[PDB]
Amino acid sequence: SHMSTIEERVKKIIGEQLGVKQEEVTNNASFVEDLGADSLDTVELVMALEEEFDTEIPDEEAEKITTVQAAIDYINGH
Amino acid sequence: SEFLKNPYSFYDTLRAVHPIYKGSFLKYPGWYVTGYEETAAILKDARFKVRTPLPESSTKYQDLSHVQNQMMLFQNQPDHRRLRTLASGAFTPRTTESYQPYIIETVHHLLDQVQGKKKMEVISDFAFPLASFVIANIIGVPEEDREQLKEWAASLIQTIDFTRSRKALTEGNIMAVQAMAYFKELIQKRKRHPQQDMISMLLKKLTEEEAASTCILLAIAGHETTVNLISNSVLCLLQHPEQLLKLRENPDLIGTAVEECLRYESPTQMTARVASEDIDICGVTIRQGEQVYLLLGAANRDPSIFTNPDVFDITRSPNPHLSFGHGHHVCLGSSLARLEAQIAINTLLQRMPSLNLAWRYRPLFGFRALEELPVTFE
Ligand code: HEM
Repeated sequence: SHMSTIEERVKKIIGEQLGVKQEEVTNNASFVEDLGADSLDTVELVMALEEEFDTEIPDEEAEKITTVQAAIDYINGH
Repeated sequence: SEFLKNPYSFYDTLRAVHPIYKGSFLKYPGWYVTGYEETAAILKDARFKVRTPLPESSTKYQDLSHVQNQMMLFQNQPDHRRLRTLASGAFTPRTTESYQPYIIETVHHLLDQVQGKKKMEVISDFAFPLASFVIANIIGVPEEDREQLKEWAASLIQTIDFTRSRKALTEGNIMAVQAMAYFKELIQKRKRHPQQDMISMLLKKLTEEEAASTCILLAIAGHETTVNLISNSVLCLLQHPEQLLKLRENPDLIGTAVEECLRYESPTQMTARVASEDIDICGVTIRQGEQVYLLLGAANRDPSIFTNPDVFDITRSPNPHLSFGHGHHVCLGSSLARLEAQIAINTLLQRMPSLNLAWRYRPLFGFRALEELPVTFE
């Protein structure tokens, strides 16, 4: 057992939001194409990540993030 | 916080770039329209369609989505005309004028409760109770169930705003269940025993769920926006004591004064459309599927239509503001809203000869709504 890593925290959020298992979320998976996120899901995902990691993502940067790895990569910075 | 205190400086910066501005605010990308001519043209154009404020096929908030999607405000052809025509009977000039006695008597009753106190909160003591009493009376909601309506309205209005959260939408879904269940029950009673109200008029073609969502829509509109018009107008006049003296000395100026209050501090700051095809306007191309956000308060400050647009002038004539929208979806209850505001403000100024200010705006971007408005008098 261990404390939640950055990756585990990101994937739990995505899983709870999109109704998929936290295992089933792969790092290279696209939110819209692979995971099936609609035009509300993606907004609520950013909100959830902002809340979880106590950060503020500008609309410019959020537009860049389209895959799970990109979300993880952004949080490891910033 | 700085945006809420003065959004018009923000609108001005967008307008200087382009009256149709491509950008993204609060994570919502699209075209943000600050120009008057552009706003009016888009609202007039049926190619720019209304749409559900949550994704069409989303069942995350299943009950909230169902309630919203049945409302005429988010419906296009041919369902829009059907729904609008059926509800229109309660808001005709003639029927609206017949509400005047009840509005005058309610206004006096509410001011009686505070007359001796030398102090009041304009929203809680005056603006809200009036608007709540009037709309509940028109719809046919019993006086015992009036407080429950207030809670539903305040919760459901947030579900359409940019400032909405996961928590607000979850709360919204619960209130959607409650409101729909209540109006279905009230419809069953009116089916057996019709009364002199709008529910009965609706039942006299429309499903019982479409009637319920119609009632919910009118209940929210009757509460939220009309309350804001009254309270915004009072603040406006008190911040400009010089056309408040002027309206006090001549109550016949109430008509043109209310219109300038509508232009200057519009209760509704935003509405929205989606492009159903590729559309060329004002030297830009809006592609199919892209979202268009019409900033009505910004359009009302367009210096090419209103000279010295940041000046509050109650003698402005005419006043072709867009506060009630434009085109097919133009406000259904605009006559009622105007009447409530006219009577409320004129009577207040008559009965409180020495009215003075003792401010915070609610965290809504699509609406300009005060948290409270404490005043003193006599
Ligand atoms: C009891 C008072 C009110 C009632 C019953 C009411 C009702 C309605 C209804 C049913 C619609 C939908 C019409 C349609 O889709 O065809 C509508 C539209 C609209 N209302 Fe009102 N309303 C009220 C007050 C107000 C106020 C005070 C304002 C702001 C000054 C306002 C602003 C608007 C706007 C801008 C639209 C059109 C929005 C769009 O085109 O997307 N309403 N109203």
